[PDB]
Amino acid sequence: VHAEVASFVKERSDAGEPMRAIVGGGFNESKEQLFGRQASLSNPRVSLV
Amino acid sequence: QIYESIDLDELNENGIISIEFVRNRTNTFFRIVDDVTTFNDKSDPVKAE
Amino acid sequence: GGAYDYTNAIITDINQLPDFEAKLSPFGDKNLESSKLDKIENANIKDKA
Repeated sequence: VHAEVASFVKERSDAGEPMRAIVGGGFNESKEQLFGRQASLSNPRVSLV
Repeated sequence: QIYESIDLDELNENGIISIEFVRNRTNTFFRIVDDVTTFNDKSDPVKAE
Repeated sequence: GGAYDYTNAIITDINQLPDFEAKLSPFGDKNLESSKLDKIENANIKDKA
């Protein structure tokens, strides 16, 4: 879902309706997960909690 | 929270939002330490911050 | 001399494979320029990290 919404925000940005988003990962996800989620989504207009 | 005095650097450099629990001499509260996005590079604030 | 001047571009494209996955190390930020990688010679992955 992080990839899907990131695509959406990028699509609207290209359409002249700028957007940004904040997102998180599950319940108490640690470094092992976060560094796998971050590498999959290393682009602006999204932030990971 | 898993993150200590150095883990907040690993989160921030990787572009991950980090929330800390603060303790003063008398009272406690919570605050956010950075507004970094999931962009890779730190040099360009327009993408990063 | 293609697009693969960066090791993390090799990560994302190993992860595109059905039988294989690649995952960056959690022990600090180690993005590494591909022209400084080193020898491996028929090392078995099937039950090893």
